[PDB]
Amino acid sequence: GKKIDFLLSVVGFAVDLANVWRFPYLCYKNGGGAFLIPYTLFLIIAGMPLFYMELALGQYNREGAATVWKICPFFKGVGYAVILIALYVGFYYNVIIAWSLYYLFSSFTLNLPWTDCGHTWNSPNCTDPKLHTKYSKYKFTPAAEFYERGVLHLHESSGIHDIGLPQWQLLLCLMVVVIVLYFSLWKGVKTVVWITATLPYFVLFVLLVHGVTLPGASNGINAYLHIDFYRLKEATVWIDAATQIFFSLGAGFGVLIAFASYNKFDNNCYRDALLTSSINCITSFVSGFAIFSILGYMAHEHKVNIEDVATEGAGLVFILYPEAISTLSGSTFWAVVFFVMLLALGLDSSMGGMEAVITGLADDFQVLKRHRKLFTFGVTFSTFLLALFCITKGGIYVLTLLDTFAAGTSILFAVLMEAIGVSWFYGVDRFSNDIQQMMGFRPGLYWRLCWKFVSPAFLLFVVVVSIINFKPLTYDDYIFPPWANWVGWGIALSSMVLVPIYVIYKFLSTQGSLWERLAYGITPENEHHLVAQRDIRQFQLQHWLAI
Amino acid sequence: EVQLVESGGGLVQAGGSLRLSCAASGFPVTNFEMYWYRQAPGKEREWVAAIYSTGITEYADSVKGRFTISRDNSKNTVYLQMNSLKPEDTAVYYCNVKDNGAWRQNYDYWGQGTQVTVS
Ligand SMILES: NC[C@H](O)c1ccc(O)c(O)c1
Ligand SMILES: [Cl-]
Repeated sequence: GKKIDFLLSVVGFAVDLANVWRFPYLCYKNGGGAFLIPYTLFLIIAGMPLFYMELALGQYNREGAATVWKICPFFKGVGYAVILIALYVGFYYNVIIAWSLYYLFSSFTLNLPWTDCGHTWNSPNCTDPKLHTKYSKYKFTPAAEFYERGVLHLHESSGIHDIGLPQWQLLLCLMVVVIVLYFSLWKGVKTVVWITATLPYFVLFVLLVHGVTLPGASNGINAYLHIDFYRLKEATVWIDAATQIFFSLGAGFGVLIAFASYNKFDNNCYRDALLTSSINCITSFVSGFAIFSILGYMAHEHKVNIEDVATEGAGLVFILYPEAISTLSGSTFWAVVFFVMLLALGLDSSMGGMEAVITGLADDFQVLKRHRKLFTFGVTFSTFLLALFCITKGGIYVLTLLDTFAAGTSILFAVLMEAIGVSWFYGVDRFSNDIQQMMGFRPGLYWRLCWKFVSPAFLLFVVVVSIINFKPLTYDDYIFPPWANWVGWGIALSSMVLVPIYVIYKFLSTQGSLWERLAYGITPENEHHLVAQRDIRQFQLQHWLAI
Repeated sequence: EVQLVESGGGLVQAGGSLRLSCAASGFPVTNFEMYWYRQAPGKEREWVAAIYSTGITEYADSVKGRFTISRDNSKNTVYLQMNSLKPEDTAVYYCNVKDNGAWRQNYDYWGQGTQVTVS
């Protein structure tokens, strides 16, 4: 029984709604196998290392994302930035949960709404394969039509300039999602696993085993296991891979720091990082393989090419997995199972992301610790109100903007600043001593080198290319207006600037000379007596040569 | 792993001074809340002093202005400098560790206790 509990905990932690919803369309958008190379490389060299770093930071300091920067006070803007990023991401994560809930409610029938045309939401162009412009998305399949017109009601929106009013069915589903979130978070800290640690893998295995047998699935498997190396010479695949690594692993959100701050101090964060990263890699490879088998099946059913058969946006799984369920026997049972799985995964991830904000901000302000019901209500209600934009008629455009900018360059920059503040200013040797205190072994050279040089360097590379090789935002054949790009960059900068803003604020608020202020800002808050003694390690070269 | 070993107790004349030590192990006293309790003979456990992860110290009204709680993060030791010891201060002084904050409630380790007797 205890072994089963450990297995469930580790595999449930490894699996995120990102792995099952977001990875498929970044994988499809970037050709598949070509996406898996930068993704695996980034996992190894920055994601597992920084996942480990965040776990150890939270578990050693017993703090959330913001207050963990008592070890280097100048870097608390980083914690504030990751909290803001987590809030932004919750503004559209719960809308994907609301889509899952809508699809589950729609799954309680013997005639699934996405199998045929002839519904009230179907356009005259709906083409039922059972009874095309090359560089264009199909959009006329029964599943694509169900999603876009009967779920999103996107046909009633011309663009992000005309998003319309919140669709009321999605409004009720979002209300249910956020009420469940509140009452799952209001009386205690986030830290069901017989659903969120077993159903994702059973569903993934069923999809893989069934899809490999679908007609045309071989073509999708060949497209997936085909590396288009020309894609690897552009920055899009690398940026997408780095962002997906940090999105699925939970770094750059304060989620890992807050989660670990509630762990036992002697818990093995190294084994946790290894298990989570290995399972993330395996469930991403298998998730891509299954979604590309389905895509190769739809390219054969719809007689369209794989690169044009489905969306490259957020709702790709809400077309692909309904398409796979339709081919399964007892498709209603499988629809319910899949959308219960999606709802559970999303609710778990959203509770973790909300606890990131709640813990990070209640650790910083202790008045908030005495009011968890009220502060949790504030967070959930704000998230609901600002997610109301992504359940409008043109809410897919708002969701695309957010899924591009809330945690993109901003999340990469936040994890880069975390890595720098921990491994250069606090000291990677000091951090290794902390990890030895927790676990009894000191981190190896691979981890310290990654923390100090490799993960920071690759993160800086992706951050720079994300800015200089930025591509204007589009949703399928829809090109967002330029002001939408400026708004998205404003959303990214809103968290990115908290770092320098907090550095300036901390410098100006501190008293003393310039060097006294610098020493107080780089020394841990519990060692500030050393500043008066002129005993700052960061003012010596041996500190910065440390590895 | 979490081990608290109190020391520094013993006989002391009324109005004297004693410094208790709590050699903590298995955790950093800097990131955890450290408490001092005392169980007088025939009474219940009375909370005496608390130093929090931030270094903020709280004292019971019965010891305010007399007992001082401090910690040595380098030594991972918590001290209780007890001054002007009244005969009523005789008790077994226990050192307690709690996790940082009210939402972290999985640490409540105690020491064996150090006996303080004021004659
Ligand atoms: N995978 C993203 C992560 O689980 C997450 C971060 C912040 C959130 O507000 C959220 O809902 C989820
Ligand atoms: Cl992923």
